Amino acid sequence: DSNNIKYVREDAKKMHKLWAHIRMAMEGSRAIKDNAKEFVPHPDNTKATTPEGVARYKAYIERAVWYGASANTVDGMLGQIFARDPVFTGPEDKFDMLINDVDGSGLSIHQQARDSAEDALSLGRGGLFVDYSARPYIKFIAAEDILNWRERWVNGAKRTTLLVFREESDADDDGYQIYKEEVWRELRLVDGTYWQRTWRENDGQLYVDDWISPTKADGSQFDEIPFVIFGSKNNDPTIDMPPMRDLVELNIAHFRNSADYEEACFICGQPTLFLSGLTEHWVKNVLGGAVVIGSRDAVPLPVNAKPELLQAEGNGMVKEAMDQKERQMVALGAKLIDSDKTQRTFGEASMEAAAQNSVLSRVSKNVSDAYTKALRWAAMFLGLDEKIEYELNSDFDINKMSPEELAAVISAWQSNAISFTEMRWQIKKGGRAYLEDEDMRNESEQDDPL
Amino acid sequence: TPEGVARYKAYIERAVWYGASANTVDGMLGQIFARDPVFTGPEDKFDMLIN
Amino acid sequence: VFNDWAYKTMSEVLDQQVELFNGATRGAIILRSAGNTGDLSEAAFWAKIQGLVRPRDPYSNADVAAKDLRQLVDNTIKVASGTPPINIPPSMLRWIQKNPQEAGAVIGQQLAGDTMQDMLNNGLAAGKAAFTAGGAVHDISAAGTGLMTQRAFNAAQRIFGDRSTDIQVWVSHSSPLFDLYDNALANAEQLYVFGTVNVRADAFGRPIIITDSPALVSGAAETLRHSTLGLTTGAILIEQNQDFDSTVVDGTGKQNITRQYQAEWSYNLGVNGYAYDIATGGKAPNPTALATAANWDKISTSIKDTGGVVLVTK
Amino acid sequence: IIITDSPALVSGAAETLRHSTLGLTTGAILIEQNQDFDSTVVDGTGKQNITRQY
Repeated sequence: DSNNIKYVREDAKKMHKLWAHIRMAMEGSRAIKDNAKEFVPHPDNTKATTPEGVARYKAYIERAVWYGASANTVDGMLGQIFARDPVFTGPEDKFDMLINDVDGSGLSIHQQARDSAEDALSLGRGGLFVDYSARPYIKFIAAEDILNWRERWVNGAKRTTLLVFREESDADDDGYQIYKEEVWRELRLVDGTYWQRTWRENDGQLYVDDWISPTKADGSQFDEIPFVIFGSKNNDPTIDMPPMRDLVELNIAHFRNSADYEEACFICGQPTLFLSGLTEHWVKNVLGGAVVIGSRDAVPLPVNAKPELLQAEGNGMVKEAMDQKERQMVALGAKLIDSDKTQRTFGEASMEAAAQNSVLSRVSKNVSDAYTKALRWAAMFLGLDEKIEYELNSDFDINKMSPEELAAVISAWQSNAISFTEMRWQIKKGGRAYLEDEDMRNESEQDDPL
Repeated sequence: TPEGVARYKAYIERAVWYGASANTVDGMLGQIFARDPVFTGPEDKFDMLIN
Repeated sequence: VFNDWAYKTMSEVLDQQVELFNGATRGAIILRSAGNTGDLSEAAFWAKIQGLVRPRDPYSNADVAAKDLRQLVDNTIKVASGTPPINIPPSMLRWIQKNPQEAGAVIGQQLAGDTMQDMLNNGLAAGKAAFTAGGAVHDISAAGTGLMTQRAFNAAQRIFGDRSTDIQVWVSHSSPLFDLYDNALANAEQLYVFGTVNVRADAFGRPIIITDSPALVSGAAETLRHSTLGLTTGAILIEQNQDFDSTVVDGTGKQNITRQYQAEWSYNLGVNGYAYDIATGGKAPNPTALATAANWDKISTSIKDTGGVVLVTK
Repeated sequence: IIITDSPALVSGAAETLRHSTLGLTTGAILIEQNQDFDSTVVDGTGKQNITRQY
């Protein structure tokens, strides 16, 4: 009943290369230049084999410039998505244990949500896991740590029966050294019940825990595995296409064209004298293997001698191709990079804002749904209320909220069109209030003469 | 010729895929699925289908 | 009605059926996953005392025969498999045919298939060799054509004795199955009807599982012999140790940058009631070292406790 | 068993007619109709009556 652990599903095998390339792009210039062989082909292989060719390749790659717009693309998208903070719907006094320190490390649920959203926006995969300790912890499983899942149909229902993921840990001896523990977690769903097996894997050994089925506060065990996999497209175990693939490909093409451009700049950038129509007699008589080119000094030339200060000219077609790449990346990513030259008409951009925020809207909902489901499972563990919600900031392109908008929202609160908490969340999101609602209330019933 | 197929790979590996269709369907779906669809009718009875 | 494919699904993955593990063969072949240190893993259990019950004479007890108790030792040998370094070629099949770069994925698929195949084949070969060393083999090559539909299995039952119930599967090559099909399809003794000519079991409730492993076939032309060996509850144990490693390494010095893929893993073999003689064998045995008899000691006192029996048919 | 009186499965006559039967698997034989159908009707004059062809 326990077989073939530490086996990775072959769809993930097809996707590891893309994931690794995307992680390299996120790392920056150093990762790309470390593996320039994969991205930048050698211009001449016959020289490349020879030792005089490999040094040329190194010098070729060092001069190259990595744009690294993909990292900014991801950082900017995480920017508007997490403006202010996500809203939590439900009791707060009995849910502080998950909000303040979601995994027991003192790390707030907001920071783990930020990490998960960045992970699911860069390479479009991630996982959440909740397990009882007494307090449940909402774990976070990276895209590469999830490595096996199953989907069979029991009573005609899409069910995730098997799911295995890997976790890394360092055992603590009395020394100061660092060791690694590749603890795996086996999740199974037999006859509509949830069971899980852990593999101790003691430092220097491999040991396995016995079977056990976590149960809720009242009992009844479970009917679905408390592991949700969120992606750019949706929340299904199936692999989703990473949103950064095309931008990374464009960035790599721009990088290799930048390598070509920088080599050309190093070679032919400097102007060259090009003394033509010259004779060795004239050289050894007057020049003497040395030419003075300053303004104060002149040089003589024989009859029918033409000096041509020749150099590579600007607007090289390689640079034109690089400009095409920059424009093409601008066309794809919303705000990977900015442009001071261009001017945008206001109101026309509002039409296309919804389409430009398509990925942002999806990622937000996919993460919001995943975290809401994880919190509901945690409540089931603790026997709290089930009607709770953790909904991210689906509003993007945020900014200080206008005085006219301020009067509008105040008037809407005077009428019965916006709830008090909705108006508070509005005025907070607009950068006009910072205190919590209860503090504002308890100071509002105070009879200040002013 | 084998040098011909080597030339073809040199020609292809240098190419650039614009990928405008993926961004197109992304924007199209985004425009359609802004906010969320509205459900008409009882909800406490249909919650098992919505959830 | 499925013919249209995805890309590169046509890449051949395996031709021999290897779905012969755990519940597939009624628990005959156990494929667990547990780590174990060293090249050997042995477990010791008490031996069965031979002269426990003796005749006694109360009239004159006279002298008393001395007795003593021993401790048999089982075994589980560890084998190490691997993969030859695989070149990762540039896509040069591009006259008109296409050529991808998913070498890692293709190697992963083929490697999973062949890993399953290799453990299954090594387990079958070790089981056959061990049972032959234990004497639980019935050679049927001279009687008639060489294989009978059902009367041959009775010989194996007679070998295994009073515990005949403990056998509930018959791993076999495809040729013996087709011979059963042909003889059944020509019922010289009328016990089949057209609706029952496709029986897979052996008329004793034991299903016959079919695979074309080279371990169950040998020889050619008139020397061709097929082994159809039956199992017991968990007779052959295969324990993979979770030590898979793989690298991709480039090379410098040749006309092209030579890319490589190399993998390594290990697993453990154990046949019920049998111990691998490491002294006559070796620390890390070859697949042909496992198939060699006299390297397999018979630990269990009785053949019944030892799990399995081999039937040899041409 | 699919019955077909196709002349591709008889190949002979008298005492040397050799019927051939095929055991096929899923997607064994693939036929694609390339939808490049072209049909022309051409007519001629200069006779007592108009002549057409297809």
